[PDB]
Amino acid sequence: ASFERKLITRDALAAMRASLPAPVVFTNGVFDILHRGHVSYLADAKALGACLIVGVNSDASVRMLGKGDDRPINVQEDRMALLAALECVDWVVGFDEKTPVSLIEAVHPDILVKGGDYDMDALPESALVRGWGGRALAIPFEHDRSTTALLKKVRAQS
Amino acid sequence: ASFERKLITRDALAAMRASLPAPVVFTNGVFDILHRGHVSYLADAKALGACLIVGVNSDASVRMLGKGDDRPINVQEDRMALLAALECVDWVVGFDEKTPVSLIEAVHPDILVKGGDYDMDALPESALVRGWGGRALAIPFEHDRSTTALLKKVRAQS
Repeated sequence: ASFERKLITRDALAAMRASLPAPVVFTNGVFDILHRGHVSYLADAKALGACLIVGVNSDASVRMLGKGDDRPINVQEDRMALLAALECVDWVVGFDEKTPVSLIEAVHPDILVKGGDYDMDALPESALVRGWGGRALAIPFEHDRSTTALLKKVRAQS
Repeated sequence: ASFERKLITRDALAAMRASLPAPVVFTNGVFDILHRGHVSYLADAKALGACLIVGVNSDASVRMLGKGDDRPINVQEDRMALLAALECVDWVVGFDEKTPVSLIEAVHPDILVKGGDYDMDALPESALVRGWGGRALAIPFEHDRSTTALLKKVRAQS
């Protein structure tokens, strides 16, 4: 229950914003079932900055899109709790709207990241963040990294 | 990528054992699809000691027991990576034998913990761990309903 210290409300995160370590990194998603691409990317996003905030679609909100799952099999509190259990995540915030734009406006990240192959120029939130001089970028889900090759290289040795 | 520092082989962990913070806590499982009960359980296991090590059954190992489904949805390295990403987990080791008995022999944990109401006296590793002055105990673990589980597996497959 200790990782639950990361679950926070938009209002509380807004009050705390000024005291967060720069650069503040933001990402959002449904995160219905965590897989390795999710955590690999959650870790790299953390590595870009000093602080990582994850926005999580409410159950109603998730119902707003036809892209992914209309109805997530895990309730928003459970999806958020899993994220909070992660070493690389600092803060987990839910949002109800269909897009994370007003959440992002409130949070004011220095860096916005998306996991997957997504044209960042087609995203409203990219424009929002770049609008005040921040950065927006897509981090691929599974890519061959130097840190991976190395650590496992280490594994064979045994 | 940083989290992968936790994936290690039995031999290297055994050599490193003496310098780990005592008491060393051990638990093992398949951990196919993580849910909130898993992470709640792993945090409670961590709170029992100063260091947490997770034994992860190999695909092959999973084929030999009647727990859950005969086959897993995620390969061993993905299941181990998911666990290693958890804040509360310190070391993730994969074993190939039917049970974790030999691994526990090599690791020498000071505390063996299982989730659920399980007669610990019926486990060989309990006697083993108690035999060298360690502890073995069960702590409550919340399982997800079979339906949700079946829906989860399906989702994974998709």
